[PDB]
Amino acid sequence: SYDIQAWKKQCEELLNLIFQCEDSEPFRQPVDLLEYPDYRDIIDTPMDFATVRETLEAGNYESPMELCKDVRLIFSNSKAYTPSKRSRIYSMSLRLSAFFEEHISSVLSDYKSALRFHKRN
Ligand SMILES: COc1ccc(C)cc1NC(=O)N1CCN(C(=O)c2ccco2)CC1
Repeated sequence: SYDIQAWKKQCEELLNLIFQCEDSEPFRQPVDLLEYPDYRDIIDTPMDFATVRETLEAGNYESPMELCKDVRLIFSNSKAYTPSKRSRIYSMSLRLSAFFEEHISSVLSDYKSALRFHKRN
């Protein structure tokens, strides 16, 4: 299964499934500084799923590893900002992260396999 480009549509479909999850709603759009005015004191690099989708559609990811790094930043930002590991929004982040990791595993493996096949000779 050695298509070097297949990861892009596979990531588009996974982002579609994440946008259907009720657990994504806090992470769809960049955090609101008016409601969370200390947010940028704690978080150096904001990230959200609309930015990830736009970066993918613009043709500004070279690999699914780069996309996976930006999605993992959404989750590390939620863990760094939570005032409590028992909070609603952080709790939603941990369920969404498990879902994402379960689905992205084979996208990464297939891409890396396809690049090794390309370099086989
Ligand atoms: C309902 O969400 C929205 C609706 C509409 C907009 C425009 C933004 C948000 N996100 C938003 O306000 N967030 C709060 C701060 N975050 C955290 O990860 C976190 C951990 C513990 C408390 O917050 C990111 C998500």
